[PDB]
Amino acid sequence: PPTPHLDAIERSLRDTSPGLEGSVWQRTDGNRLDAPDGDPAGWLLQTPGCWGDAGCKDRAGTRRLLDKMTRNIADARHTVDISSLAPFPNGGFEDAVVDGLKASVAAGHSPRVRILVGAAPIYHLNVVPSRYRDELIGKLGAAAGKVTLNVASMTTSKTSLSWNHSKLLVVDGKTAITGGINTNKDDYLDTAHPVSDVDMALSGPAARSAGKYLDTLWDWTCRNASDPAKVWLATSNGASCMPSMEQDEAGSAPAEPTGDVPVIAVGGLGVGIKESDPSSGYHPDLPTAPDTKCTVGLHDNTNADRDYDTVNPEENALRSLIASARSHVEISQQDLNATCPPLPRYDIRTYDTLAGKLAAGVKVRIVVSDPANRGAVGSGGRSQIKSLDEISDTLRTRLVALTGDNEKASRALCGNLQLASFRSSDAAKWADGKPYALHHKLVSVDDSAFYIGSKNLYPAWLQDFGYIVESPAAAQQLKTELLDPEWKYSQQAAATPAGCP
Repeated sequence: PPTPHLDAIERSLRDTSPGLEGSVWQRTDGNRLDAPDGDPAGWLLQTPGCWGDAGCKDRAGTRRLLDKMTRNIADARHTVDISSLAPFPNGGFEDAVVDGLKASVAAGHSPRVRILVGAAPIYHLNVVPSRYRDELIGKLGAAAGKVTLNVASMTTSKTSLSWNHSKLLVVDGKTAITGGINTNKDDYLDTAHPVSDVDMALSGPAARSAGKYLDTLWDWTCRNASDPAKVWLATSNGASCMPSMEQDEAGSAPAEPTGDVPVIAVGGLGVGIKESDPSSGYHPDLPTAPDTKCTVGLHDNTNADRDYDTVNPEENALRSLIASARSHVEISQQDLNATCPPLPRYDIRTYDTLAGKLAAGVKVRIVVSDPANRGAVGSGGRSQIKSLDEISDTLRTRLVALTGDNEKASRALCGNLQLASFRSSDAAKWADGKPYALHHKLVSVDDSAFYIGSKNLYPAWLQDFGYIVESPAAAQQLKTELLDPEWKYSQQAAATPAGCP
């Protein structure tokens, strides 16, 4: 089957990051979207799972996620690989890890386990790696002796604000769950106003790709444990750090196919792991038109650093994904814009790509977290804009840089853009009083190809990861289970840009 969208993205990645192919990004064939029996769209893991249910009393989506995480870990024979934003997995997420590992050990196995979290310089870790390890060992009981733990918290750049933001659970290098969902008790589980989020589950070669990505992070992490300012590390049973757990598990034989889905795994190394891809001949003309509303204090890695692109293929993968749209693009995000300063307000190439689509008559929908969501720098669901106008005005500006006419700009913008704040029911706010918050990092194109992962479209220089799938069948499921419902309710909070009927 043809894969025109993957092909274009692959061209972009091989131009940007040829040396990172097979570690930080990889295209594979023969994957399977991992859905349970009798639930074919079940590979798509939404939380809390309450479309058109303002009460959201049951939260079946959350229960399904935790259930699936537990089952995947229960099935482990050799390796369990977990990454997240700090804190270390707690509440029901930790229960899933403990229960799964206990089952694995009960089934005769001695799993190796890596648990990696990223921490901002201003973030204080309450439960540090040694204490988290001890806590797990306690919960594991007699099984602890059979489980090899590596637990670490990391920060790769203090000045360039870089640390792990990827959200992965990879088992035996053959199943993978990834997406926007942080294993954080207080965002999804113990709360009356749960954040809306999306993960996906797959099996096959692309799971190994995810594993190879975590090996790249742990190679750095293990080496830089020599600097406690950057890395805090704790192991159990006197075990060594395990930089290449996934490669050891992979061995020499190729990953076996589990289905027929083609996938590009793609991530990024942020700042402070690797300065550039030395084999890259990537040579872009980086944007000349600077944001007329803000100036970055920090060096702009998003908009003005060639080297950063070469070790962050995910940035260009998202841009080329959007650029591959021939009919329509849906963007579902926490934010399209970042708080500026210290970060650039937006990714210029992304916005220019979008403007290009609008001008060409390609339908563009952007749904973001309601600006009413003001949280601290670290929290999921918060908004980094005061009004949806900050998105449409920027598109208008870029449209004007493109068409040379503001009337031309208006016809493109007003005729082809849908722009709204996220809603999941007819209710505007939870019974909580608090507004609905969106944590998606999702892009879907032509109901054919889509990204689900941890990489936000708003500027951030973190280590992130995600999958891009090309499958009309799978994208149909995404449309039905997530995108059509999102718009059914969110259109009630749609924006009408300035200069539009």
